[PDB]
Amino acid sequence: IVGGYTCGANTVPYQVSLNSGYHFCGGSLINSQWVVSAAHCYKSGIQVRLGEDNINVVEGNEQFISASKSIVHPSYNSNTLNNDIMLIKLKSAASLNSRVASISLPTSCASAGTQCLISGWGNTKSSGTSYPDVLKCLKAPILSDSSCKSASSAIITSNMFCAGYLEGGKDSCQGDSGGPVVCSGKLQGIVSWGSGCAQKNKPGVYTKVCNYVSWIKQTIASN
Ligand SMILES: [Ca+2]
Repeated sequence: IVGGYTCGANTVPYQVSLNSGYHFCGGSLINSQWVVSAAHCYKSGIQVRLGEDNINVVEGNEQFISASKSIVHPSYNSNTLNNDIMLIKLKSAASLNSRVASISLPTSCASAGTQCLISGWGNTKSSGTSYPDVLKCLKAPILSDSSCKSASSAIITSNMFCAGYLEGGKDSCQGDSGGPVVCSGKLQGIVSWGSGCAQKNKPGVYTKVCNYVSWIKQTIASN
């Protein structure tokens, strides 16, 4: 997250960190046994870390659980990043509490102008690299479709939406991928991609979760 602020320990109870000897992506807990993240974050040997704040020190409240299976969307395209969504089933059910809670799936899509909260342990600099120890937060509005399509270099599909600031300075970034975009208490987006980070006229692009609710439910129910 670039230009964001320190969230505060466990204030984002649904935030997850995907780990393979190091933090490589974020995710969102949607129920005691399932996490939603980005398909481009797929990898074998994933350990899910819940209740995290400082990802480099054990502070208490953390729950480390191995992934028993990762389900990348069948129509995911690595070239365009269309359908950049993945479901991870935990080997064991997480112990839900005040610091580890699930986030609700949307019943309808969010409209332009809606304010949302994006979070993660990704790069905090537009130029160069600097990874934080603690979870970062950023409030950003969903942009209109016309502005989204006019500013994006690559193709923006109906399964994506833009969020952020056209003036630059505030955006999600490398390492935040797979993370949550929550608006009105519902998970509306997944950090997917962008052109650089916090650049002028280059807002972040996210996976539009409201288009995958049925798929999420059907997949979880049959696994
Ligand atoms: Ca920790």
